[PDB]
Amino acid sequence: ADARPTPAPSFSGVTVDGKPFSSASLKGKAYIVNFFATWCPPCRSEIPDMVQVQKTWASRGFTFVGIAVNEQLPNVKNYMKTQGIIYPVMMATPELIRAFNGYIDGGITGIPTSFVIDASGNVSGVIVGPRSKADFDRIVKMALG
Repeated sequence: ADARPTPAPSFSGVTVDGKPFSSASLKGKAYIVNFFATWCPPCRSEIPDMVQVQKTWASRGFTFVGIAVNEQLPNVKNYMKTQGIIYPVMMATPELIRAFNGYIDGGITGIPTSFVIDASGNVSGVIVGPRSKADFDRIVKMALG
């Protein structure tokens, strides 16, 4: 029997707040890539918990990365300001969507949909249901090893 890893994709770009982002920066780090929209109520419920979890783990080898789908730049930039989003967030591009589409049957068709990449660099799981603050905290602990 074999353990087939699922290497995370490479991706990069410019964030909504005008900063550089490269997945190269994430070598050896666990991270969760969150496809979201700020108008979507389950996203509005979960992103503040994500921001709190980011604060706990930012210097402990983990980060969220947000990719905003079905969105507009001024709306996402203002949500970042109002909610104090402190992890990288990019507007979706077709390339960013196709980078992750392959990990879920049907592709990404609901939001929020998030992908858990462990500190090994493998995609370990897909989140397509709500998660509590405490659930994200435990997921990060597990993903880090």
